[PDB]
Amino acid sequence: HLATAEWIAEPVRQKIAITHKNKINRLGELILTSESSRYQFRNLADCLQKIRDMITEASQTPKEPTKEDVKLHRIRIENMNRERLRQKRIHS
Amino acid sequence: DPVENEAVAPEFTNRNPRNLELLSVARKERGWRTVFPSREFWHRLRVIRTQHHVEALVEHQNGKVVVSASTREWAIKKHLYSTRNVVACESIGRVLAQRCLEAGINFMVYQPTPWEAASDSMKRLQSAMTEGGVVLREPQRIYE
Amino acid sequence: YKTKPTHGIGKYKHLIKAEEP
Amino acid sequence: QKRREREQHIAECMAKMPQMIVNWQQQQRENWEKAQADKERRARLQAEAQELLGYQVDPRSARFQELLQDLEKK
Amino acid sequence: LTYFSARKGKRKTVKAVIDRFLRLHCGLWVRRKAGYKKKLWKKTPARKKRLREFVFCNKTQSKLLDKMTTSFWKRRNWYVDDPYQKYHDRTNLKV
Amino acid sequence: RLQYLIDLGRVDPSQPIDLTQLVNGRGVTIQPLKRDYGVQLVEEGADTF
Amino acid sequence: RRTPPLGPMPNSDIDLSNLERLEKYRSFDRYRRRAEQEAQAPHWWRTYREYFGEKTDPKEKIDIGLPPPKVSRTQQLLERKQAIQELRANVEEERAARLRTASVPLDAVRAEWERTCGPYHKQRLAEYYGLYRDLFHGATFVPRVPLHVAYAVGEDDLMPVYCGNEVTPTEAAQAPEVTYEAEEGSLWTLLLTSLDGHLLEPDAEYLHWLLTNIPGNRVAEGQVTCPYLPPFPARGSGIHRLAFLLFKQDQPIDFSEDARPSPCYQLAQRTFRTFDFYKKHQETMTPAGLSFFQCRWDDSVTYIFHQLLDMREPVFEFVRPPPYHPKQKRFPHRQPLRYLDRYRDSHEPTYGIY
Amino acid sequence: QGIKKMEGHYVHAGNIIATQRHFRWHPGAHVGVGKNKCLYALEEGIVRYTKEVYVPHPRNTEAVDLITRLPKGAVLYKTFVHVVPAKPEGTFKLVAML
Amino acid sequence: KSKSKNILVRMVSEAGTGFCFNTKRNRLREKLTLLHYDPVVKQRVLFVEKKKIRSL
RNA sequence: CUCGGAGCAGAACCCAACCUCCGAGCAGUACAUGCUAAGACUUCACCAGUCAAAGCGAACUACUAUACUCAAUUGAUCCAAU
RNA sequence: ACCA
Repeated sequence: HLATAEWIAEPVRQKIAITHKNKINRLGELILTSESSRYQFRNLADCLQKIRDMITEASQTPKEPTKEDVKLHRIRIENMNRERLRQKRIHS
Repeated sequence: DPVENEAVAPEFTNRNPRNLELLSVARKERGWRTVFPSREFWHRLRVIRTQHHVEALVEHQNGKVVVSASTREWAIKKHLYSTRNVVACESIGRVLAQRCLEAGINFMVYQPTPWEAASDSMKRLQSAMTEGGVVLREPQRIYE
Repeated sequence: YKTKPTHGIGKYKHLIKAEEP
Repeated sequence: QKRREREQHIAECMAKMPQMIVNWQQQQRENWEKAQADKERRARLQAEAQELLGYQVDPRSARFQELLQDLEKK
Repeated sequence: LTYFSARKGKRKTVKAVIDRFLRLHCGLWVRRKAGYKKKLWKKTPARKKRLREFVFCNKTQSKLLDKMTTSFWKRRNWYVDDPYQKYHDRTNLKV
Repeated sequence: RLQYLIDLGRVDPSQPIDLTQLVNGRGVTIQPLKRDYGVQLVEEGADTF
Repeated sequence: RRTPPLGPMPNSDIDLSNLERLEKYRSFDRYRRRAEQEAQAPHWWRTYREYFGEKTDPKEKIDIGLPPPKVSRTQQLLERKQAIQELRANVEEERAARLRTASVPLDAVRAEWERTCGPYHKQRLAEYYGLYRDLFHGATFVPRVPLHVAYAVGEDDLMPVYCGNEVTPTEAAQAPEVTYEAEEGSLWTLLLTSLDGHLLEPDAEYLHWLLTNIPGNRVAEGQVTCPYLPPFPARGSGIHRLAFLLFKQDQPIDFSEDARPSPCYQLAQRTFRTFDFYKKHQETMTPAGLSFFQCRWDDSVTYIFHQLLDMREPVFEFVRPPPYHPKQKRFPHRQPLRYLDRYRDSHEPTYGIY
Repeated sequence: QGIKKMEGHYVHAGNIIATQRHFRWHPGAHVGVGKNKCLYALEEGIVRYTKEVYVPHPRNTEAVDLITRLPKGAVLYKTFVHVVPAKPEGTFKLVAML
Repeated sequence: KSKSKNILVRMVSEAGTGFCFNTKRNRLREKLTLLHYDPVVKQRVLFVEKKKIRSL
């Protein structure tokens, strides 16, 4: 449960809840899964390393401009042309 | 006590004819590399220029016209001195670009001939499409 | 294919004028 | 040490490359301009012939090229 | 081939084969391609890449290379960090 | 294989286990003349050990 | 052996006796235009169209819409010609067009377009998006009543719905502002259906909104047969069509047996079939208006699933077929060493009996 | 050289459909051409051969010079080979209920 | 054999990576300087001709 | 005496002759003619030869491009030079 | 210079 978690700094718990919304279930649990090994040791080690990474990433707060992915370009254009059809109120 | 609202089929059927295309995962018709024009697109801009009129179309590779703008429309003709000069080509561009955004079409290919590509009338029609938001290159298909 | 009713559909050299120096 | 020594050499040589490239392109562009100039230079000499073809076509061009060089050297 | 040595009465290995081919424990033999270091300046990158592959031999060659080598060369080895270790056993192979 | 040897009583975990105990329990066969340098403990079976 | 052609062969109508006399396609564009006309004709040989073109039904698509308006072409053509003469009479317009500095007012073009070609452009666009295919099983209608729908975003902005543009579920959190031109005393019905959002049945829809017996254009006064529920496109399930349908009523109709409770948060009750709904009420109802947008998942859809619908948020993935490999051979002759990796299941070293 | 996959045959992506020295068969839908004029399948599915109108690329000078000299009304045809894709690109499957 | 127009020459990276590649040039032409992709530094850099490998 | 094209050998492929003909033992453009990898072709074996999606890097807005034009334009292993 |  990310909220109840106390070993994670409160600010980080807030930031994580945002950048990993899609890993939080209805009850508020952060769920991590690894299936890249036939050994449970090495799958759990990957699960814990993800938790250990989410925290490090949140606390760093990198502001570096990352290279734009291909799938993002399509959204940016699609997003740009949706605020172009946005009208205004007749009587402001 | 099964919740009825959570009765979800294992596979989702999306019948939107644009879903796979809007996801960039649909097949474009590759091939036809000894003939002109290519079919490797989802939508294309086709400009038909006649002796008296200018018509620009956006059609799917399947041949269905999605949106269209011609000087034969009274809505456009009533504001044009001439329906066959550069201004009409530039006007058809500005009109169709708006009808494209209102139809969700943001990307298409334009397949001009070498002379058509260099003409000022077409050079003005494309910049009217660019200014209107429509991008005249399509995103690449995602295979993986 | 020669045995097919569509044989020769790609014939075109008869439509051009013979220009053979 | 060997590793460091090589990495330093590459970073060293790679610090000069941006200037090396533009300098090289400038010399490519300069030579390219002389290719067109040479083409125009040759074309003029033939036009002076005024289609006076025949046997005295090969030596005619050579002597005029040398004559222009003499003025250029001076 | 030497089917019976004069000293030991044993069959001998043809050492030409050992210097050119790799035997995987499953019975496959791996070779380099002939001419992969010859006249690279006249070969296309597609051809050059084909020439750099490690490839398998056919059954006839495998049977031949098995006969030219003794049993020592077919034993399972457990070399540390063998680059080919995972290629020694077959997976999901039917008939 | 190590777990199996212990479960069948062929290797005694109450005492130190080295090469002599694995050979004597017939758990591994070592061939120094074939350039064996000993046993490598490999992970297969780690979940149930 | 020869088989005679099954019909006219190409280029047979060309008289090659007088070859030098015949005119030629001196141009590329001239040839191309004739070629594309030829590609469109029906042929007795096998064509790309046979194998790739959609197989439309032979019977014509039944029209179920309002009758076309009555217009006098004579009076229109006269007035239409008069107007152009006045434009061309002006010397300033000729100069801007000659100097390539003229422009058209897009607002006026749009305004007039709504009343002339709009309806027929909206029909082809709704046909490309497959709405008549799904909503009415192929029956078509021209939306001759311009329908304006806008979702209020913030306080000063509106988000129109048009025909196919994308509106987010957040923008469409709350019911849209709807307006249209209707005479006093007329009765209308407005529904919003998600064509693609259904989570259980592939052939069914969700009824997001239903307003019946609206008096004229006074939408607020219409009976709230089904309350408004924002679009909930599931995550990773792609883009969904959301279609507004404006129906013209011949008389006041009683929809008491099809009304949903307020609030309606049961997906089993919102299951809807527009073709079944209309077929039942076709005798006193006619499609008149059509607008629709596309909607994909956003964060606000989680709130709908968790709070309003009281369920878990379903997540989907686009799964591709597994790659093809030929049957593994005992001796893969000349294949590269990595041929074995194509038939391996695990990357971690195995050890067999040891 | 010649056809490797006749009408109706099932191909996997990459399958060489036909080899040729000159263009007897032209690439159609989902059929790529290699630099030796090799026709190969770009998708998985069924091989079709059809007769289509031939429109060259305007930059192909020799072919364009041909069509410009054709009598008005004369249309060139070539034999094309296609692959009708057998499977969809993918499916949407339920991966979670969170 | 006697006839010879082109020669094979080695082009060494000016990036100091030690990367080399071979190209043909006209024998009478001047020594080649080229902009070529160097995999070690993973970018296009200058290469200078150093040695004639052989005559073609 | 090796390699390509045409006929013989008319239409999937293959097909001999101290058979009939004509050619090749290169030039030219590049300098990503970089890497990598599904699936395939194949000169009746083998060796050798061939084509290629996707991917990574690049390039990039109107025939070109992750596989230049071109028909052949060619030589295994050992060994030698580095 | 010219081993294979």
